[PDB]
Amino acid sequence: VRLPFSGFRLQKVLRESARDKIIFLHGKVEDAVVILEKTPFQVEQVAQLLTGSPELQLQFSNIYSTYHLFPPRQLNDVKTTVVYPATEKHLQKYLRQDLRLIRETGDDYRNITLPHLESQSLSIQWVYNILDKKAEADRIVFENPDPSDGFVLIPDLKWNQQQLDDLYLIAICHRRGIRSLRDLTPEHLPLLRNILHQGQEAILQRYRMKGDHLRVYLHYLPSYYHLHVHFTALGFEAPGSGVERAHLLAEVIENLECDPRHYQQRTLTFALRADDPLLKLLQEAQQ
Amino acid sequence: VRLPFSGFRLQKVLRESARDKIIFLHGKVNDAVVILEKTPFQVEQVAQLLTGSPELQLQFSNDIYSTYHLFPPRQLNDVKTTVVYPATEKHLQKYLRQDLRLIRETGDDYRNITLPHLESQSLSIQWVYNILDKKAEADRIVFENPDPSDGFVLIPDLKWNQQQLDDLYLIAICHRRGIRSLRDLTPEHLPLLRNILHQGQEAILQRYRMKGDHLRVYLHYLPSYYHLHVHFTALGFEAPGSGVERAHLLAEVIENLECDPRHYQQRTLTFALRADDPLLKLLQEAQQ
Ligand SMILES: *S(=O)(=O)c1ccc(COc2cccc3nc(N)nc(N)c23)cc1
Repeated sequence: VRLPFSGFRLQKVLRESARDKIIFLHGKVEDAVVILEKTPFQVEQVAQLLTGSPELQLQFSNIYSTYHLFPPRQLNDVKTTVVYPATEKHLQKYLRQDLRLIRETGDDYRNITLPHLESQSLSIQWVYNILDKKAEADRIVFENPDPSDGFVLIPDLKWNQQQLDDLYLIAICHRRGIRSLRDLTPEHLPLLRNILHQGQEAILQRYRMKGDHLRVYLHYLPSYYHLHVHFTALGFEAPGSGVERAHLLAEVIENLECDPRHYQQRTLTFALRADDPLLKLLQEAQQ
Repeated sequence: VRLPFSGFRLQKVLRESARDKIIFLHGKVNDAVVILEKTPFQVEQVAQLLTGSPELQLQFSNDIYSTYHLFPPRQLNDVKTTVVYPATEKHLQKYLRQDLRLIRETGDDYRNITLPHLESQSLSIQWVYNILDKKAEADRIVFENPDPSDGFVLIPDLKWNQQQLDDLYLIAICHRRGIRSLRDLTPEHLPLLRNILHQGQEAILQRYRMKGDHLRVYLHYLPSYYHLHVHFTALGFEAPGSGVERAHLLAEVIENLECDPRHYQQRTLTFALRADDPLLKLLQEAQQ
């Protein structure tokens, strides 16, 4: 299959991680962002390769010997995400900037964060497309169609589905208007309970993965402002599973049962890119 | 050019890292360990490939977004192959990771199951005492508040080589004895916690010229040793332990104790345990 465009002219390498074996490239085609990621190893096809005669070229020796391996097509998979046409929100996002941590009080959110957010963030159209089945229908793992307490559990774009090691699914709620953790009140408890339980039971049916192998969380300062819950394999150090962003659903539910006004009043901690205008707005508000 | 042995029989997958695109395999030969790692991308070769006609297979398409499966030529298909032959059990022990299971411990679970289990296994924290009474690692103290109750000792963690700030990792050990974990914290510990957070950070700013907003300051629930200690790490340093299933931010810990005094005695804490952990079974059995 052909790319959604014709020809690529690299403009800038937005991000280049040697540790995560990923590259984010901005190119002119019109504007387009192409993400290439080396796929994780599949135990079966590797074990099968080592039992035979592989193509190796020695780098160095010792007991420690290093080689350069050239495996056949099957092992040569690369995850290719194409964003076309890509907006200025996309080009700024993927860029590597130093991060600074900020502690947002209930008043900081009301006065600084919420008005900034309302000034606008991103199009959520792809979310709507999933929810109204205009896209990815074939990939829905489970759906509770209830307009208020309902959701859609779909594997995330970031998971190639070839192995359970990096299992990553999202529960996207059917109800519109819940931007983040900050909009949550006790009226959202039946929705959240539905996600926690029905989302895990769906993973158990589909992937035979017990709930104690799952890390179920929300992100504070999410990438998109339509409530979504992450379901990640525990052995997977999922970028974003870190304490400065992740909030366990079970704990979110429990806090809400304890303190109804919790997420509206309490101070939330998150990181922001040094170049983020919101970071300055909060910094200035705090001094 | 070839292999140091003849034939491979995979017995056990020692370690996996789907984020690092690496695999650790123990296999029987002629005992050996083969490490396979996907090689990083080369901007040039990739840019050159996208300007032409690549072999792509669509996974799906949604709005402006679309995912594919790419099969590049030989030049992009390199895999780093480290071979350890012959292999011994201590290497098999340093290279094998245990399967983890998550558990949600209620206040009552801790009181009835966790605490009695902890008390059963007589664990020595003599090395901690040695630091505190300066019998060991005196030369490493970055900062010390000597107050017997509200005081602490700030020491760089031994894994941090101190040659760069990128992986800055310090630990504060409190002078006061008897605070095993997060579960022992009450509002009486607020002056100590406030000193650890504010003094610890001020010391890091003076010593390392690292502003507080570049620091992730946390506690571990189910710590490796049961004498209260807080971690001070560089924010850009993403290395497990900073994950939500274990880390608890000191600032948040303080705020919780200001709101709910009885918080850490009553509330349900979530953490992971190694599948072979006797405590994991004890909690599982208690819960059903
Ligand atoms: S990026 O290219 O890394 C990138 C951009 C946007 C998003 C938001 O997520 C999706 C966009 C479109 C479809 C989609 N479908 C599923 N199943 N899951 C997600 N997460 C997305 C992600 C990555």
